[PDB]
Amino acid sequence: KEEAIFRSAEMALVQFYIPQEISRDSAYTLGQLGLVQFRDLNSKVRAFQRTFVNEIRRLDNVERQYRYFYSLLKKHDIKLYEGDTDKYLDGSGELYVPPSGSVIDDYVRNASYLEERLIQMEDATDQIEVQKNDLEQYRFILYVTGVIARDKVATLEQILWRVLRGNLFFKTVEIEQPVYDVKTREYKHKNAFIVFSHGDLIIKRIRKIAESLDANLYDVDSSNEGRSQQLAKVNKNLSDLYTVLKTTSTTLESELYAIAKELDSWFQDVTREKAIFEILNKSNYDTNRKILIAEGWIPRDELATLQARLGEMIARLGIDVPSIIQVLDTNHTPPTFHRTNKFTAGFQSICDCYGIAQYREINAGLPTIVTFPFMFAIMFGDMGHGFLMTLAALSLVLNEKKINKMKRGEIFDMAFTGRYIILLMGVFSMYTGFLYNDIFSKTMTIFKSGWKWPDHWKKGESITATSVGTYPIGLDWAWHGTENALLFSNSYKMKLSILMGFIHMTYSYFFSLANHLYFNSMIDIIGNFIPGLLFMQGIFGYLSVCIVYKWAVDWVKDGKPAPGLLNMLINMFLSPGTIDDELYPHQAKVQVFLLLMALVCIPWLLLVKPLHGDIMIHQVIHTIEFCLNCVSHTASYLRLWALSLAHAQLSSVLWTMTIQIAFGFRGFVGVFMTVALFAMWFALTCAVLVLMEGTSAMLHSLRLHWVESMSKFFVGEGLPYEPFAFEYKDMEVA
Amino acid sequence: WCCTVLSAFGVVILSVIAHLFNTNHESFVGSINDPEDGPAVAHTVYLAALVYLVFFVFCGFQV
Amino acid sequence: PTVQSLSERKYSDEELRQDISNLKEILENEYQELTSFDEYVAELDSKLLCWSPPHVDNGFWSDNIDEFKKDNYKIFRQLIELLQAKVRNGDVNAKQEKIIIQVALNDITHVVELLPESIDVLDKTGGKADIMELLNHSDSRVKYEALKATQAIIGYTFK
Repeated sequence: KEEAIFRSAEMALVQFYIPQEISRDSAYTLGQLGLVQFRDLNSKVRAFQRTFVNEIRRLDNVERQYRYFYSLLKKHDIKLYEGDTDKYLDGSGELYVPPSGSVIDDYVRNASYLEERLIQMEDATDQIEVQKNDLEQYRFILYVTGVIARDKVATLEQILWRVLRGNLFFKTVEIEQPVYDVKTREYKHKNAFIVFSHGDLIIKRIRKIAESLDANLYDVDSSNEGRSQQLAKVNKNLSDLYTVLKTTSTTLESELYAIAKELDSWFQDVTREKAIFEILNKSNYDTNRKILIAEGWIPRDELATLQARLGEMIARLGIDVPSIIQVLDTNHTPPTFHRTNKFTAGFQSICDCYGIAQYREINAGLPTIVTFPFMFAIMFGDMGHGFLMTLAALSLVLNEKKINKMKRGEIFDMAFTGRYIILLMGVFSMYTGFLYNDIFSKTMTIFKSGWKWPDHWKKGESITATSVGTYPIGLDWAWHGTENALLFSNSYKMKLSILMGFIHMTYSYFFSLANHLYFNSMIDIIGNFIPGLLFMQGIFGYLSVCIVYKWAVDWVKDGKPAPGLLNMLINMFLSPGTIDDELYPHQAKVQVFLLLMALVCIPWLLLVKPLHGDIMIHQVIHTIEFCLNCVSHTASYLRLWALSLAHAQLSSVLWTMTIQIAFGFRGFVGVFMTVALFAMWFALTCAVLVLMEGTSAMLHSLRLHWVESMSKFFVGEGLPYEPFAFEYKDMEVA
Repeated sequence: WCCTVLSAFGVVILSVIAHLFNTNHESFVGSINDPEDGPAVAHTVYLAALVYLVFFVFCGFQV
Repeated sequence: PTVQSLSERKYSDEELRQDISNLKEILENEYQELTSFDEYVAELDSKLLCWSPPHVDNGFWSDNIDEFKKDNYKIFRQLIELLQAKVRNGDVNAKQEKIIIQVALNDITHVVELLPESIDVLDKTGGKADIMELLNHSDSRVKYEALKATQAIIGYTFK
């Protein structure tokens, strides 16, 4: 027996007893299952008192070693080929629950050994740098000698002729290729700094000046035979050092490549072990007694699966030790878990981003999944725009496997998570456009237009059409470019938005009644549900009924003047009625009675709820807030019209610009211009309209949702459930 | 690559416009304010669609 | 290392904890063997070396380096010549002989960093050149040890 999205979500409390020896295996099995949230019974103590604190420190050291390995791989541009293998491990963990293994100490020792080769490679790099410095001396070829980058030879010569004002010869010789510098981290053209002078003090001063001039001096002998012998020795040493450095570099590269073959897998395993240790530390345990005894959170539906998995683990365990769980009662608030299907997880996340629902059974926030696409559509309007964004959502949904494979992205991750919310939004928008006769501000007139202008339209003079019937669906096909069209559409979506909003509010309120009815809360129901229903019905539902009636009665044929809906509301609010016209002779009296009932319902909010108080101030504040919020939100829902008209006018203006750019004179040059004009219109429409208007309108519909719908029934915060499954990230070492 | 979708959408839109102009719907050449040369509108839209299809072919890539 | 890892692991029995402590105490025998520079010198004179903790005596204590310094680097030079002859003997291809050669290469690398006099003696005796030539050993561990020895020799050569 499993429960879906129907009502305040389901959860349960259970205590799992396990043997000490099989603690690691049970933890690995639970993490692979990831269907429990262990209560932090042992976490009441400080972190320094954790049972696996030393193991936690060892895992942290292993993580530091893995981070150093990743740093080395980045420093040598290793491919990290194990990243592909890590995806299979995450898939293996999600599907078949592979055993974690008890070789964690072996991986720890391997990490220490890898750090040993890391230090060896660092020493090899230092030796290579020293040899590169030594190779500079090899440039010496046929008194103080040195080498200096060519950029400072003239300055050095001027300093020498100034400080050593006497005569001192110089033997500048150019270097064929640049040599890398340590601090400068660059290779620059250099020149020889051979200089000869008399006097030991003068030689010391010259050496000091050269050292101040960022020079590296050399002791090459002046004797031709001696210089040749020294050069031969230096060449032999340089050849040996070059061979040694090449071998060391090859060995280091091979070791790094070999490590990269399993570096990601080892890191994922270390992360899993660290998570297991952290869970164990939070889990209750004892030293003398049999370890691994604790409680947690688990759904009722998952009990049988948990028992079967535990039995399988016990069979796989090296010792026949039973492992089961016990269900116990506790007044501490349980968590809440929403059963997320692949195409409703996005809706659930959007709904619960506001907060955490109360506990009960099944799962909650469901109506948002249907309402949000539809309310976004009711303001999105355009059939063509809705179809285009539905096609985009389909393209982003059909490739879910590739989408999961691809990087989440900064913004695309939210979009990818919405690969199914966007599709429903597109379908609803396409339907609304099938009503709103505007593909892109265009009434295709699929059906028969019910309106007809007079028989002979004037040559250049305006006329008023006449109709014999209503349109089968959507706006009447004759309303395209009509002067009246703006006012008629406005008067249309006034009642459209008002009625849709009142329907949404009343349905959410029904949800509210359902949530109250799940609990007992008899006083709560009597003091909150019935009188609020009386308010909103007897005022705003009466207004909606009047809006419907003014459409029901053919005031043109009946001859009775149509009363103003706003006028009727004003008369009801600050008069006993008797408007210039009325829906019905009783409807005036009925409206008066409904207003009287709504007024009388205020003390019901004020005092029926306490029924026993100092806390009644909160109840009074909540009642005032409820009344004001109902009024404000039902007034607000015309903001759906605001967005809808904005979209329609924007589409009309964009098409007007497109037509003016494209049509022109329909010539060959005109066709050339239109070729780019159509693409420019499509780009502008896509970017501005689709990318923005649609995202904004989804935000607007969601905002209306949290403002009104959930504000009607959301009971407040709660405990969010945790799966405690292994992350299987194996990435983002930073 | 990316421009191929744009070219295809433009070709489809221009083809629909040419069909409407040939049919002389209430919109486009139907409006008196708009030029009434419906055949000219259809010809212009058809040639624009041909250009857009050429752009689609040019943007088409195999691998 | 296995005993160290076991001591790192948690003990579920008091008797197990006592046994772990006893094993840790008994592990002092390895330390006692390592400090026996005479034992290490005898093993070097012995035809076989097992890379025991005595093989790290120079790192463990300067006493091994001081002993090897004797007779003007000759204590180390004799072992270096023996290792070079064993390499030239042609039996090093054997796996056990490969392990022995790896131990000898590690000892040579430790000696080279121990004192530049040993490096000078090896260069004079031709052992350093032979080791550099044989640095491309077939065995991966032997190759790494020979590379370390060459780097130690080269590092002192350029210093």
